[PDB]
Amino acid sequence: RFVKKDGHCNVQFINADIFTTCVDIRWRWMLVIFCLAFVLSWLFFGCVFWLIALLHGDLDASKEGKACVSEVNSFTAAFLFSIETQTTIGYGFRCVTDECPIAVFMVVFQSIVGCIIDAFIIGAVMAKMAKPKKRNETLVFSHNAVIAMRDGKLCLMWRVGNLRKSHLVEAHVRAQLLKSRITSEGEYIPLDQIDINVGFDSGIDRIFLVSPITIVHEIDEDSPLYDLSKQDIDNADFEIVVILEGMVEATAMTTQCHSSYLANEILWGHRYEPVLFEEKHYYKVDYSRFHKTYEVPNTPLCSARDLA
Amino acid sequence: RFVKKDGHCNVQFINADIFTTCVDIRWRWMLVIFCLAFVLSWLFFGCVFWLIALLHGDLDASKEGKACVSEVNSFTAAFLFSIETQTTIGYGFRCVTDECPIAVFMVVFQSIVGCIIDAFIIGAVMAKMAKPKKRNETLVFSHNAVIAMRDGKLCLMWRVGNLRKSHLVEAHVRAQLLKSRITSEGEYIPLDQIDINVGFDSGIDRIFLVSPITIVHEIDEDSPLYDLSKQDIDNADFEIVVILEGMVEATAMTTQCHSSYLANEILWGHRYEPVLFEEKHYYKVDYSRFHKTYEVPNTPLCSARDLA
Amino acid sequence: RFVKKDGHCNVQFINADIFTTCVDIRWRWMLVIFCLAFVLSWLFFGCVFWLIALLHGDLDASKEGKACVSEVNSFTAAFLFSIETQTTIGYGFRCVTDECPIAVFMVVFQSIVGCIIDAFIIGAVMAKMAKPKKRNETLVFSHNAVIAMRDGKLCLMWRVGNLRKSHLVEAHVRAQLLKSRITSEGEYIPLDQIDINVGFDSGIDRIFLVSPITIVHEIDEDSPLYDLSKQDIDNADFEIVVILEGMVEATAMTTQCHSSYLANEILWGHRYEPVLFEEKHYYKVDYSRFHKTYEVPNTPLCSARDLA
Amino acid sequence: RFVKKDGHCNVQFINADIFTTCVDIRWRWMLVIFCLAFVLSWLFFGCVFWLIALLHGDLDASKEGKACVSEVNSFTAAFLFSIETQTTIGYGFRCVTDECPIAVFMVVFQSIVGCIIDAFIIGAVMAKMAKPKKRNETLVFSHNAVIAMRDGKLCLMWRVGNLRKSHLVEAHVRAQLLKSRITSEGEYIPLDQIDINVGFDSGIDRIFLVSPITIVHEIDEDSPLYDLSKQDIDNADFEIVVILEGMVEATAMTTQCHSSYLANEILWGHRYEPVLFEEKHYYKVDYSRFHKTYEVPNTPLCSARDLA
Repeated sequence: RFVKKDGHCNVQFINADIFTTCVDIRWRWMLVIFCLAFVLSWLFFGCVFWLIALLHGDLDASKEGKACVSEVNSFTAAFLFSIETQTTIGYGFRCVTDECPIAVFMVVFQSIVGCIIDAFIIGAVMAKMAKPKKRNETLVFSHNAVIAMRDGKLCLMWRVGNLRKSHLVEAHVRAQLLKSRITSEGEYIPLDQIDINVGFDSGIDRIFLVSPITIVHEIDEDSPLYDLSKQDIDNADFEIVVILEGMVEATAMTTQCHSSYLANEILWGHRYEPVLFEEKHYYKVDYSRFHKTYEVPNTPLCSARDLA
Repeated sequence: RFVKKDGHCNVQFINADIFTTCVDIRWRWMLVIFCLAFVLSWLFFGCVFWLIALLHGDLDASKEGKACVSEVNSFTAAFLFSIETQTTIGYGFRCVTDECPIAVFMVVFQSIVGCIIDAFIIGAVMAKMAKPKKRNETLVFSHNAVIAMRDGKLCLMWRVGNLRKSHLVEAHVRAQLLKSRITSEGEYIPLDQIDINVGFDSGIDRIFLVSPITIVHEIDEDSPLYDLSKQDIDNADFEIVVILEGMVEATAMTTQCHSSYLANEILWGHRYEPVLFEEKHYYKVDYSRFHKTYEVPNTPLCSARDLA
Repeated sequence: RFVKKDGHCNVQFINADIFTTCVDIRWRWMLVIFCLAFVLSWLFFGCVFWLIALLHGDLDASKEGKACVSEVNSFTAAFLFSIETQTTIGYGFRCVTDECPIAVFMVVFQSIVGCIIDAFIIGAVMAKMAKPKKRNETLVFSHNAVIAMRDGKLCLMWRVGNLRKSHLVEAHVRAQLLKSRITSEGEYIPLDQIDINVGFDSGIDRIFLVSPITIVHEIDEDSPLYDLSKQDIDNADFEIVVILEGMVEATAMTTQCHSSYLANEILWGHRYEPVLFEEKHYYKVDYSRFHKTYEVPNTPLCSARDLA
Repeated sequence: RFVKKDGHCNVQFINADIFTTCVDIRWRWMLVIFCLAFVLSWLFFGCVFWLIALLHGDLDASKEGKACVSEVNSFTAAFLFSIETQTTIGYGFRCVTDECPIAVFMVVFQSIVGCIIDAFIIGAVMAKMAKPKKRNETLVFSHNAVIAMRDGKLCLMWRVGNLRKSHLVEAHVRAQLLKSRITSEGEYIPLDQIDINVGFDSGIDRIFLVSPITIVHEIDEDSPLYDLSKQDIDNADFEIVVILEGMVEATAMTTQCHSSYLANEILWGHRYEPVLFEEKHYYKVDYSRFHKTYEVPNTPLCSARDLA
């Protein structure tokens, strides 16, 4: 019972390219990889510079006079020379001097490595408006849930506390139930496949409406609430995880929050209203108590729905 | 009766991460936050530079000779040193000198802070073609509205003054009406939920047509215009806010302009035509008077529609 | 009869913010506006620098000694000073010297103008994969069109020469016909509104199929081909512009190429097949002759379709 | 029988703008074009600089004294001068000197070419999250396929090994079959056009469900399996290429992998189960053997399905 590590189907007896999605950012993290790539490139350039300054035409410390390039003080000085050149700072006193064939070749390759390294930086991630870490999920869904008589014939709706700038709302159910069934000669397909959205059936979801607050209508003979309901199904339950689908301009990215809301926590309602008016007009400012809605401390342990 | 502060459902007795959507631009605004972040970073670097120049190996004003770094004149000079270095200007006379261990460490971290700060700039917002502040809403909808006999059986259409480059037009109704109804044992669901698009029913909206100018057909028994219409419903009205949905490649961003057009301002039509031809061909240049269309100073206070 | 300048509805007696869509590129154009904005900003900075160098604390040519800033040679030298500083080049010999209060203020504002101008550059347009100038419209539609008997009951299809990487194909008809009709008391609505896709009705378009090559089925009583067809409707025609809709992940951007294909150029078919095999397998390389398909030099001037 | 070079329709007797899609990257390729454009621009600037230094006001090697610009050592030195200036490095000792009219003009045009060339770099491709080279196609479809009795009335499903982060799954069939049929007076339309998804008909595909594993229901009279099946259709087959459509937020980009799975490789099933449990719960880690599922070494060469 998880989300990342489910879909269990395969064993026998058990029971450079980095890129991919792993190139991202974690707020105060994941820039360390970029900075270390930077410093390794810089040190590579610096060590090449020191070795060649040991073996350059003007040699170390300009033994020939009129140096082909201002030789570095030491190996660390060559590191600093590399960083100076590539970072587009360019003092000149310690940098290249009058052109020299080998010096010309190296400096043009250094210009090349500089421009493509700047390209490496421009390959910075854009974890931005398109790919944020704080999801627009300001919709408080519910808490310990409710059943009630549902107007006798499965009529109610779910709480929604959407504040996504009061706009950008359009959803559907999609979803899928789960239970290990049986099938002839197959692997029994441990899946309901029925996808019945029975319950608070009030018809806003499949209807082309801005904010689907209700769920599509699923008539009886799919739910065990023919006769006797509430506690008989509240006690007997495994997973009634409720997941909505298809809000953000597409059904794919959407949001797949678990929200188990199992029948154990759908006990008898018990959320009358803490509002002092219950119908007119309240805040003009903000929400206060989130979910409390739809009590039913009236239907006892036994509650017939359709058979009566 | 608002748009930003509606959906009133919850009280009990009342009655660093910035990011989010608040990282945006307001034309001649919201760049001040970026510039102040810049200057605070720059001053932090400068004050660190001044303190370390007070405590560097070459100390203040190069008391050791052959300075590890050209020491700044003062604290403000250290501020300018920081800005000089990070902004990739790099004079050199006041900047770093022959490499020094602590100087090497600080300057490499300064290169790091420079490259990631450039990343901070590249994290500039792109409030552009994708996210503009001037919405493509050149469609003049209407003004004080009209009723007429609607060809007896709810047949008319609404004015549209679309000039969105004469293209990029495809819409639908969606929408939803509102009124505080009652329901058994529930919160009465103060919502119509019917979503009847009754009125100028002429059938272009739901039909797969480029520019839906009309509205879908809603036959009688949903509108109080069985017998007696026009003024009886014009006087008795609360909110007939007309909102279209789903134009810009999706039903979600769309446009949700109010356009109340309540039955009080649907008085008797009174827009014959100011055109001199009324049927042939007019401008080749631009619109002039927007909305004036569809008079009806003929149907009196009493106007039967279907019952007759 | 146009595309940019149609929708003629309004006259009476006639008969800084730039942004918008006008911020774009035209291949070898529209970068001139960016470069001129650049140079005007640069000249503004340079002229301010020259005037202040005339009125600075160290005055022109450092009349005070130990100049607050290396004064420019002249007004053009101040222009070059500005360009040097902002473009993040930073020599130093001609640039700022030991810090000075007014010099400190000006140089920090210059750092500000530099960073926000770099922001102006980063506000470069991205006329790229998302917004290209070369549309993926490699589909050769047709030429002088064909009618034939259409299997008696409007059965044929249109040519398609799609080579959009052999993928990314999913379309529909949508569309709309046009003719000046009449209507009671209205403006007669000079529009067909019928949107009948009569003709090569073979049923792939509305069916959820990858590449809709045919058109949806429109039975007779909508086309004048009850009895007598081909030339009687070929001669009498105004505009039969054929436009497909909804290919590129949405019905809105799509493609609205005219492709008039009027009944005058639907004369008798006359495209048998220039293929040497006509059924098996041809190129493995590329297309050759585009459109030639579906002759019918057999149906004479008179051609009954349904009445017979 | 291909994908890139199909759609054979046209011969007669056969039988600067680069941009387009060809501006992309191939991992360790396609940056060479960018670097060569860079170096050609740099060499153009350098050769112009050398020629003008030969013909400048201060002439070669500053024959006038107080040079308008520090003249380069040679033609290669002019190349390096160009690269130095444009790459925003800016030493100064070899670079421009006190302003000179012609020198002013050239250096301002050089600033222009520098800023627009930086624009050329910023026109770097973004072959990234939106346009990756490694497709999210971790779904193992199947191998040598199976038929079985299909519960008598075409009831089974296809294997899916999706691991696309266990989410982002929503598909449909679309597709199209192919066979050279005949038609009256037309080109015979070598295409089935039926698009019958007959086979493992179990109804999840067209149903609005998260992961469509099955295919839509196509009853008999469309498949030759009235009486006698399995081997009679397994031996007689040309192309039964199975392609799914519409997963990645749209039906257009989707995935069009061939997966021929022709009836020759649908021989008798022969994949019982290598699982040791076959129904409960296996890995919590990863897949092992991919496809092996749905044996049927029981139906002989002759196998009636519906007629019996």
